[PDB]
Parts: sequence; structure tokens; C-alpha cells
Amino acid sequence: ADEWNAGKCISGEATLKEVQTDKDLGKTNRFGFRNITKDGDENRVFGV
Amino acid sequence: MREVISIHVGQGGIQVGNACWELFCLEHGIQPDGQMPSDDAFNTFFSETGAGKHVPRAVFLDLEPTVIDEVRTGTYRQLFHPEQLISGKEDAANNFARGHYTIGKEIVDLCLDRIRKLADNCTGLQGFLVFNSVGGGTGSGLGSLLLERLSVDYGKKSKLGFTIYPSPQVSTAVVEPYNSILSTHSLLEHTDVAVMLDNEAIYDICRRNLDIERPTYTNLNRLIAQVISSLTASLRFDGALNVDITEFQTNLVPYPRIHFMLSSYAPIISAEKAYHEQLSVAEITNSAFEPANMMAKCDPRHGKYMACSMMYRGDVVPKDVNASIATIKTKRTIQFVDWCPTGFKVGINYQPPTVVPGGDLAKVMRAVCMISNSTAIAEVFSRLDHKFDLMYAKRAFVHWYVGEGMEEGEFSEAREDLAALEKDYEEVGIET
Amino acid sequence: MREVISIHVGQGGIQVGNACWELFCLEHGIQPDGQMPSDKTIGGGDDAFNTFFSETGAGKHVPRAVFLDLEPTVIDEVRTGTYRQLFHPEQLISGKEDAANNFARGHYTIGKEIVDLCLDRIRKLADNCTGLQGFLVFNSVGGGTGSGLGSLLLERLSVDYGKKSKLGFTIYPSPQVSTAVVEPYNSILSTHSLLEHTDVAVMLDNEAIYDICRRNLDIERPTYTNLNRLIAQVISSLTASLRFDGALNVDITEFQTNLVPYPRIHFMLSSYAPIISAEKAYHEQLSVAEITNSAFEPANMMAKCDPRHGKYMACSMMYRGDVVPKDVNASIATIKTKRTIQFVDWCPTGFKVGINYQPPTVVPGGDLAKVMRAVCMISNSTAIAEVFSRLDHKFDLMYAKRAFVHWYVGEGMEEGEFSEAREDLAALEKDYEEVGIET
Amino acid sequence: MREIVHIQGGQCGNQIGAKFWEVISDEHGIDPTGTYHGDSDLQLERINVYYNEATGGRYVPRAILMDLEPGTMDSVRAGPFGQLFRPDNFVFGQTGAGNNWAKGHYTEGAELIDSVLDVVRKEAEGCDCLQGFQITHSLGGGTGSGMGTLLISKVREEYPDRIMETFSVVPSPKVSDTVVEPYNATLSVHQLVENADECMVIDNEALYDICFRTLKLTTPTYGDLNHLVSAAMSGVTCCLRFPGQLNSDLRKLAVNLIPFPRLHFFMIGFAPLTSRGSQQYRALTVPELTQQMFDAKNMMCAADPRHGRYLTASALFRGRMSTKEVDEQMLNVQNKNSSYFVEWIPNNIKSSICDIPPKGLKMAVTFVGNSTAIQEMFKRVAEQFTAMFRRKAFLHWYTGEGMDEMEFTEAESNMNDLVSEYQQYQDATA
Ligand SMILES: Nc1nc2c(ncn2[C@@H]2O[C@H](COP(=O)(O)OP(=O)(O)OP(=O)(O)O)[C@@H](O)[C@H]2O)c(=O)[nH]1
Ligand SMILES: Nc1nc2c(ncn2[C@@H]2O[C@H](COP(=O)(O)OP(=O)(O)OP(=O)(O)O)[C@@H](O)[C@H]2O)c(=O)[nH]1
Ligand SMILES: Nc1nc2c(ncn2[C@@H]2O[C@H](COP(=O)(O)OP(=O)(O)O)[C@@H](O)[C@H]2O)c(=O)[nH]1
Ligand SMILES: [Mg+2]
Ligand SMILES: [Mg+2]
Repeated sequence: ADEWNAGKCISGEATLKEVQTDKDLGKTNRFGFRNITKDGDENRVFGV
Repeated sequence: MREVISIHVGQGGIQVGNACWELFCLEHGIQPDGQMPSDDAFNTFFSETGAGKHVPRAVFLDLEPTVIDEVRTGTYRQLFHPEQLISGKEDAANNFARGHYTIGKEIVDLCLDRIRKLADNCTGLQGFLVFNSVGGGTGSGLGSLLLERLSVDYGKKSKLGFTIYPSPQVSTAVVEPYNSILSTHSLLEHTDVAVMLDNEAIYDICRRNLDIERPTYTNLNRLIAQVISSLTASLRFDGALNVDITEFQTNLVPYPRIHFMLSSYAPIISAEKAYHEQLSVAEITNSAFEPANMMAKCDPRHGKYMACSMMYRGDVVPKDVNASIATIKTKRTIQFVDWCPTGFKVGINYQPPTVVPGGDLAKVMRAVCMISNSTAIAEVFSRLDHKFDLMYAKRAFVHWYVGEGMEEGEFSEAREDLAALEKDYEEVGIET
Repeated sequence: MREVISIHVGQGGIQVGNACWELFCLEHGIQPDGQMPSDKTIGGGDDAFNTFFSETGAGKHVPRAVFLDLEPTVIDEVRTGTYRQLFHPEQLISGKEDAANNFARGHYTIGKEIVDLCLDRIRKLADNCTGLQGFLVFNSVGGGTGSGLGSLLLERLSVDYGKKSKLGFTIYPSPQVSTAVVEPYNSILSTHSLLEHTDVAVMLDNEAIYDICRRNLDIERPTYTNLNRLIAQVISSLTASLRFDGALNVDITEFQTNLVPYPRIHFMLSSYAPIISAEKAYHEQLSVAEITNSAFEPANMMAKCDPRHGKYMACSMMYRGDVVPKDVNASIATIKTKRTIQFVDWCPTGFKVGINYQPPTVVPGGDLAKVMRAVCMISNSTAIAEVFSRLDHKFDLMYAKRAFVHWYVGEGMEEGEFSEAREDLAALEKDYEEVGIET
Repeated sequence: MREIVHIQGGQCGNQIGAKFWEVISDEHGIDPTGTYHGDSDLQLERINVYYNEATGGRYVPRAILMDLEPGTMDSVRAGPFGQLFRPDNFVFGQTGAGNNWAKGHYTEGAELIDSVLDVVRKEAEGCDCLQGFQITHSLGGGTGSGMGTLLISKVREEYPDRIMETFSVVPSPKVSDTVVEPYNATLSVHQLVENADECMVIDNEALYDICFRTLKLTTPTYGDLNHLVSAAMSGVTCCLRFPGQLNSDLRKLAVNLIPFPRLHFFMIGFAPLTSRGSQQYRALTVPELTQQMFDAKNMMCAADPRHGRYLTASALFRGRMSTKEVDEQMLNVQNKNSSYFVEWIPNNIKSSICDIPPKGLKMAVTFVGNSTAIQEMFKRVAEQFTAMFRRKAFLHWYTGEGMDEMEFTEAESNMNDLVSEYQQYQDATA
């Protein structure tokens, strides 16, 4: 006269906050380009 | 009274058709189940079943089932006709011979039967729209076979193909030059209008304007769908200067050989920072001709233009359009061929584009969609020819095509046709 | 209203009767003591049991069967067994001295003082019956009392009732494996007797069942009980149509009008499927197509006969369970498309199908597993003449020098019988080989 | 539809399959009794790919176990997830081959293979639309190395159109546990190259190196190696069983990976792999996964990928990730290492995306590559074979069962021709 790792370490623990998909797919989190609209005026076509 | 029939085949065809079809139903107010909650423009894309819901005038085909399967299990299950969704058993697997001579002939009969039972209902058939990714086996083979069969079955009816070509350096498969050239040979003498829709250009667009560092296929297909709706709005919405699909083969084709063109859209812009500016007609139409805004990797600065057809939708005014065209003509960086003194066809519709909830785009009064045919398109044909020749020098991958019914020399005449086509572009481009 | 009378004569007959009556008792839910465990009341609008059991009026039921044997061993054993309260005591006819494997003892010396009692009991049983359909008879041929007494009873009922149908689930000897040495003699004699008295005969030799048990149940040490259970399952699957629902109900009358083209040709060999233990059952498909295909394969025949050496004339297939007629006829069409089974030219259509809605019952302590679908097939074939030819060979080779003849002669049997038995067996095989020719 | 049937032989293939089926059952949420207790609807959508239905509602794998000794299967039946296998499917001999290729391919093989051929024929005809066969075996053992390839030949003679995929554990000269492995390895590869559509080589020494250097746990075991190679097995067909952006089945991979008919030997890899203590420091990003993928030590074979030039390669991504970043990353990888990619076939990398990541993992990558670097395995195997054959050592054992030296000379000539023709393209330029 071998911990929990016995070949099962390929996927273990991994709380869900890791599990959500990346940080953005097909959307921009930049404050200068963020898609979300202004709060007060949700819908009125904004051009001229 | 005016109807158009839509064909989708291949992975890319099905994926882009899905995106087009939520956009159309949201535009016309049809719920996903097909019912209408609360005039008759939808006749172009839908047909009333007699009482209640409306059925889209489309057909989906694929040899590999899973995409049609997820469509049939998705939310739009109640919309499409269950036996309008033709599914095979095994995928052609990037092999054009498999999709053209081995398995596709066993499904082409069912597809033509469905075409008959769709066209019999229609009374004022305008034409055919077809979607298929060229760089795929089943898409290429089935598109070739279907266009060939429909040409003899109908004859002079107008057909438009929205082909997605491989990008200059970014591509998915490793043998797609082969089936792409073969499909070019097939559709060159069978299609009236062919639109270039490579992926990398749209990647660049969504990177530059929307600032999307990591887009997926959904955004690409949404822009493609927006282009389709912009093109088609002229038949379903009243406007000052209407244009029909049949008035494309009579405005955009100087010679029967030259019928490949590329698209552009404006404005494709985000939902917070477009919002400081007026989006005036002059600036939107300048963005339209901005070379980096082309949806294909071809430099319009490298060649002359033959013809440009632009459709405006919104509160645009013909005087402003004319003022913009005068500016474009005066600008020196854009030059036209001598034998085309005027080359701008313009249509105006008062129906502004609709916005899909949760999408990238925003909603504005004005939009323009532009279709250009120009001498510079031959660069992509030359690069594909070069890539083909590099692997054809040592007959790589040829044996698997030979073992599926292809004759050895079938690549030769495709090569000769491509050389003749690029020579024809060169001959057209010269000055008198 | 509809009833069948059962006769079990000989040791093999009794040992098959035990298993078949156990199976019937379990299937109808009657306890071994004979009392129905109540909970079948509420005006009970169905006499599912009159085919085999008749009420005493309050509680117990009695079978419509008679047991005959000359040795009191098995009869007394049954009388003292777990079913002592079930059978009617004096319908257990027991003899005094065994027939000693001799046809003459059972047909010419000792059978007279027993056949009178047996006929009297059969009369008394039939009087209470009101809608008799026919007789089933179980016997072994290679035994003295079996062959002789069965022959005499067949002759007597043939004149007492006449047109009433009778079916014989006889046990003929296997080709090589067998018990006695004198069995060809009394076998030829008994087939002589039954040819012009039995409407339908079924081949039930032992070695085929042995090999079936070896191949399917993977049991290397089988005994007579397993064979008896298989035969009982066959009988129940055949007769369930009279007492259970079905989309195509088939009476016993649909045998002597559908499986027997000519009066002389009424010998058939049966088959049964599926045959799977409890271990391999849950890992299998057990579809209608598979159980139908497995039924026609040669190695599943109840009898040592190779069907590929002969043609087919008439096949009756009964399904029980959740079977679907669409699947039934699809499987039949596939069989017809398949080549290695060929039918006779003058019989273009040759299948009679019946459907029954009661799935087979499972016996505790048994070998078979509980399944939701099963099929029983009865086939008429011209290849059956092989067993008769080989039996004739085994007969005449040792008859050439007159062995064991004195044992029959001194008991009162005329020597001339063997010659005429040889004659009509030759005539029968001639008829079989004549029918097989093409038209 | 387009499902495939699994058949395994030899103790090595049996041990591989025992873990592979366990991994697949865990992925599809099936308990040892064959009853579905999964959670997601996608878990049951394409169960027909590997499983068959039985009465009562249970599932059974369509796998056939075939061998000459009853001990190995008698052991695997007693293990967990051993009840799934069909008892009829087990076929075994009585004597065994004793690591003799002649015994396993000429004397006992011809007599025994009829039953397993009948069983596989029934299984294949049962399927509505067959896709192909997948087989696991080791070339170092006599019985597997011989009877497996004989069965390959027989199945070729019956289904010329289907695709066959083989997972071969080839013997490496460093960690050698058999003294006669060159002989049976060469005799196997002779028939294997002619018939198999796809063969993929695994090396025990490479597995040991991965387990020690990347995983960094003290006691590697055959169970761990089997689990790793089983994950490699599953990743290949995850896309056939789950939806994705660009679905690509085995035939699509065959089209995009094989330029010439005889060059169908592959080298594989799986990402990501990290130690237990470093699980929370790492960040799951496509750059990290591709850097680990194209790493040399991540490979499943001791052959150095930087010793030659890649003819082509493909990657199967699993998870929900953007396509553009994958494409640009692949382009960057092909650009920065242009010297190690053959130049006359542009854009020699295929990528496919599947939307379902493995059990409990964010994102996974399976890499397959056809490269000239595999030639060293064959070269050193041939050196060992010719050294042992020059003195005719251990030769009478093979010659005493109908085999003669003509077969060995032909096999050596064929194998040398293979390696020469395979390196012929290494220095080829346009
Ligand atoms: N723009 C765009 N291109 C796509 C899409 N899907 C596939 N493609 C293109 O199609 C090429 C490969 O062909 P696929 O469409 O994936 O498959 P296919 O056309 O059905 O032909 P098979 O591979 O035989 O099934 C890829 O290189 C992509 O560039 C899509 O949704 N949008
Ligand atoms: N399959 C099967 N055959 C049996 C069974 N019992 C007896 N036999 C057959 O009976 C034949 C011999 O006749 P027995 O039944 O023993 O005796 P018997 O028919 O009463 O005639 P005797 O001997 O004169 O009393 C044997 O060859 C067996 O084939 C049985 O339980 N199962
Ligand atoms: N990965 C792995 N390889 C194994 C295992 N058992 C044996 N092997 C390999 O099998 C090779 C020996 O082959 P052998 O057992 O003689 O094959 P057989 O003759 O068909 O049984 C060795 O080189 C081992 O690397 C296992 O459990 N896992
Ligand atoms: Mg596809
Ligand atoms: Mg007796």
C-alpha cells in the first residue's frame, strides 16, 4: 500500500451560470450600439 | 390574381425559406397557425382554403430528413401542408452525381406532381422563385434537375434563382468548387435571373453596421428575406411606379447569356444609433452604391456597370430620387458602359418595410433595394475556375464522381463553358 | 350450447389429458378443487365453459371427458392426485390387466368387457349435451391397449353416431428413437382401423418436440411433461374459437370441409409458434411477420417430416391475440412470393385463416413466456408419405421371417390381417404419390 | 433513419464496445434495464440510429458480439449496462486462436463465421434504410486481427454500396505486450486497406501520454482509455443524431476526407481536456478549443502531425456557438501554418456544427485528419516485420495451417507500395 476524477472529469460540476450560451449571439452589448430601444417611447417610427 | 411559386431545396434553401416565411406572415398579419385575426394582397403568396386559414404557396424538398423534421415539429407545423414537405431517406453527401442521377430522379417525379397540383390552382402565374445552396450536393443536383424539367414542362415562364456561392477564402466543404461549376453549367442555359449571395459579404455587412462580432445563420437569412420582401412588395402594394417580375427579363438582360446580378440593401442599421440622423434619400442611396455594401465579394470599381434597378419603399419622392440619380451620374468613381446612356430603372412603393420582433434591424420610413448587373462579376468565375483547375490537375476526388455514373469528360465541357462565359463578359466590356 | 366430447385412451392419452385439462382449468379460472372462486357473477351472461365444463348446478364444474386404460396405475394415481375432486369418479374407467403391448389382447380378448361400459358412459354424457360438435381422441399407437381399444371405440362410435366428426391427436412412433420393438405391427393395424373411421388425424411424434425444446427453450433434460404442455397449448389454441370472440370465427366443421380434398387423404402435421422462454422474450420483436415466417420453416414441424420433399395442399392458420388481418394477409402474400414453399397446381388458393381475441394463457412453473400474439398452423402435405414408407419398411423387413407372430396368433388373431394391412398401406401411398403429379 | 449496426470482436473490441454503449446510454438517458427515463424531447427523436425496439417498450442495442473465447463476454455480461445486449447476438467459439492469425482467419474462422454472418444479415435486412457498419478491433491480436478482416471481406462481397468505419488499435513498438504483433498487423492491414472505406488508428502509448500530461492523474487505467476513445466514437455521429447548422453524416465525411481510394487511414482527437484542478481557470472559447485541437500532444496517435503535411482535416463542433468566429478561426489556423498544409488543395478543412453539446459540457470538438504523418507507424511496423522475417523466426506456426511465405512476401510488398505511394504526395507540388 484517485479522486472524483476517474474519466468523468470531461464534464463535471459546472454551475449553470457557465452553462448559459456565451455572452451574446447575434446581438451587441456595446453601449454605443445596443439594440434595445429608449424606455419611454417604445413604438413610433423614428426618422424624419 | 398575381401569384408566384417558391421552391426550396437543400440545407441553405430550407433555412433561408424559413426566414422568408416568418417575415411574410408577420408582414401580412397571418398568425403562425395560419388564421387571420382581423385588401387581398396575400393572394400573391397565400391561397385561401375556403374557410379560415391560408396555406403558403411554397414547396420544400430535401433528401436528408432532419431539417424538414424540425420544421414539422416547430411552431409553424400548422402552417405548411404536410405532404408539400418532400423528404427522402439519405442525403446526397456533397456528391452532385448522387443528387442528379442516383437518388434525385426518384423524387423529381413527386416534386413535379406537386408543381402541377400547385400551378393548377393559380390563374395568373407570374413566375418561379427558387432557393438552393450551390456548394452542396443535394441542393446542386436537385436544383439542376428541377430547373431542367420545369423548363421543358412550362417553357417561357420566368424563373429566378437565389444562389449562394462559396466565398473567396471562407468555405465549409472541400469539394464544393466541383459541384458549383457543374451547377453553373446546368443553370446557365436554364435560369432567367441568377442572384449572387455569398456568405462572407453579409458577414462583413453585419460586422460593420450592426456591430455583430458573432452572428449566426439566422441574421444572414433575415437580411436575405428582407431583400426578397423588398423586391416582391411591388406586386402586393400600391405605389406610384410599380414594377412586375416579368419586367426584369425586359429591363436587366442585355444579352441572353448575361443574367447574373448582385444585390444591395439600405439601410441595414441598428436600433439605437441610427436614431440621431435623418436617413435622407441622398445618404441612403449613397450607402446603396457604396462598394463595401455589396452582398457579393466583387469590386464594382474593377468594372463597368451594365444596368441598375432600384426599388424604394416608404415616403420617398420621385423628385428626390431624380436628384440622387443626377448626383450618382455626376460622380466620377462610378462609370457606365457607352452603349447604355441611361441604365437606371427605379420603382417607388409607399409601403415601408416591416420589422421582425427580436431582430437586429429597426423600423424607418425609407428603404432601398438595388439589383446591379456589371462587368466585374467575372472575377468570381475566374477564381472558381482557378481553384477547380488546381485540384483537377491531378484528378483528385474525380473517382468518386466517376463511380456514381459520371462520364470522365463531363468536367471538360463545363470548363469550356466557363471559359466561353468569361470571354463573353470580356467582349461585352470593351469600348467601341 | 356448443360442446366437444374428449376421449383419452392409453397411457400417453392419459398423460396428455392431465396437461390439457390443467391448461383448460387455468384458462377458465376454475380452481383445481373444482369451485369457481365466486367473482364471476352479476348475471354472468356468457357460458365460456360449456365447451369443456358443465356446471353441477351450484359451484363446481365437471369435464366432458372420459379416461380409459387397462392398467389401474395411472388411473388410481390421478384419483389420488391433486385433482381428486375434479373428475367424476366412475368416468375414470380402469381395467384390470395390461394389454402387454399386444394389439390382439386389446382388440380380441379383453376389450369387450370394457367397451360396453365406455359406450354406455359416452351415451350418458351425450344425452346431457344438447349441441354436440364432435369428438377429440388422444391415444398412442405403439401401445397395445392404445391401438386396440382406440380402434374398437372408433369402430363402435362410427356406427353409433356416424356423421358426427371425430379428430385424432394420435402419437405415432419416431423414426429411430422409440421405446418398443413390436410397435410397427400394432401401428400398421391401428392405421388400418383409423383410415376409414377418423375424419382428421394429426401427427404428434416425440423426437421433433424434443428437438424443438432443445433449440428454443435451451432445455437439455426434457421429460414427457413439457411435450404434454406443448400439445395442450396446441389443442387450446385450436379450440379457443368456439368459446372466445374473433373477427373470423372458425368452427371445427372448418376442417373436414377445408383441409381434406379427398376422403382418403386426411392426415396432417401441425406446428406452433412462438416458442420462447422468459429470458429471451423481452429482447425480441415477436411481430406477426416473424411468427408467421417461423411457423413455416421445416424445423418447427411437430412431426419428423421435411415439407420441401413434398407439396402443399391446404393450410389452416389460427391467430390469437391482438393480431391485425392486414398484417395477416400481408404475411401470407409474402409467404406466397417466397419460393421454397410450393403448392399443388390444382389448388391456387390454399389458406384458411381464423382470428381469436383471447391471448394465450401462461401456466405457472411452465417453460413458455407470456406473449401477446401466437399462431397455430395445421398443414396438409404430400411429403407425409415418407413416414408411412419407413414404417412399412420397418414392418416388412422383420415380417419376412415371421417374428413375434405366435404372440398374436395364439391370442385369437387371424394371420391374414397383416397382408391386407400391407395392401391398403400400399394403396394409400400409391394414392399420395398419384395426387402429387401435375395436371 | 439511415442507421448503422454495431459488431465487435476480440477482447480489445469488446472492452471498447462495453464503454461505448455505456456512454451512449448515458447520453440518451437509458437505465441498464433499457427503459427510457430521459428529460429532453431531443433525447428520443433519433433513438433508432443505434437502438431497436422490443415488445413491452424496451430498447436493445443492435450490436453483435463475436469471439473465440467465452471468458471475455462472460465478464462483460456481469458488468453494468451489460443487460442491454441481446443474448442471441453472442457468438463464441470453443478453442480460441491464441494470437495466431492463421488460426483466426483460416482454420477456425471459416467454420465459425457462418452463424455471425447470418445474424448480421438478419440485422441488416431488418433495418429500413441501412447507412453502414461500425467495427472496433485491435490489429495486435490474432483472433480479432484475422476474423474481423475476414468478416470485412465477406460484408464487402454482400453490400458493395454501404460504408464501413473501423476503429483499429494498432500496436506501437514502445509499449508492446505481444511478441508476434508485426506479423498479424501486416497480414491484417493487407486486407484492411483494400476493403475498408474508413479506418482510424488508435495508439495506447499516445493515450497514456494524453492521460498523464494533459489529464494529470496518477493512475491511468484501461477504463479511462476506453472512456476517452468512447467519447471519440460518439462525437463522430453526434451530428447524425442531433440537429445542427451544417449536418454532415458519415458519407459526407467520407466525401470531404478521402481524395484517393487507398488513402483512408485517419488520426483523431477530442477537445477539451483539462485536469481536475484546472477546470475553473479555463475559459470555454472557440480559440481555446481550436488551439487544443490542433495541438500535437492532443492527438490520438504517437505520429507527429508536424512531421508531415495535412492532406485534409475536419472538425465537428458541438454546442451553440457563432459560425462566423469558427470560420475566421479556421482561416487563421490555415494561414499561420501554411507550410504544414499541402498547397495544391486549397481550403482543406471542413467544419460542421451541431446544436447539442455533450452531457454536462458547454462545448466540444471532435477532430479527424488525413495527413502524411501516419507513414512512420507503417514504416516502423514494416521494419519490425522484416527483421523478424529475415530469420524466419516464429514462422512455422503460421506455415503449419495452410499458410505459405508467398502470402507474407505479397503482404510486405503491398505494404511497402502503400507507404511509398502515400509519401509520394508529401513532396508533391503544383
Ligand atoms: N447563406 C446561407 N448559406 C448556407 C446555409 N446553409 C448552408 N449554406 C451553404 O451551403 C453550403 C453547403 O451546402 P448545404 O446547404 O449545407 O447542404 P445542401 O445544400 O443541402 O447539400 P448537402 O450537403 O448534400 O445536404 C455551405 O458551404 C454553406 O455556405 C444557410 O442557411 N444560409
Ligand atoms: N410424447 C409422449 N408420448 C408418450 C407419453 N406416454 C406414453 N407415450 C407413448 O406411448 C408409447 C408406448 O405406449 P404406452 O403409452 O407406454 O402404453 P399404452 O399406449 O397404454 O399401451 P400398453 O403398453 O399396452 O398399456 C411410447 O412409444 C410413447 O411414445 C407421454 O407422456 N408423452
Ligand atoms: N484500449 C484498450 N486496449 C486494449 C484493452 N484490452 C486489450 N487491449 C489491446 O489489445 C492488444 C492485444 O490484442 P489481443 O488482446 O491479443 O487481441 P485479440 O487476440 O483479438 O484478443 C494490446 O496491444 C492492447 O493494447 C482495453 O481494455 N482497452
Ligand atoms: Mg443537407
Ligand atoms: Mg399401459
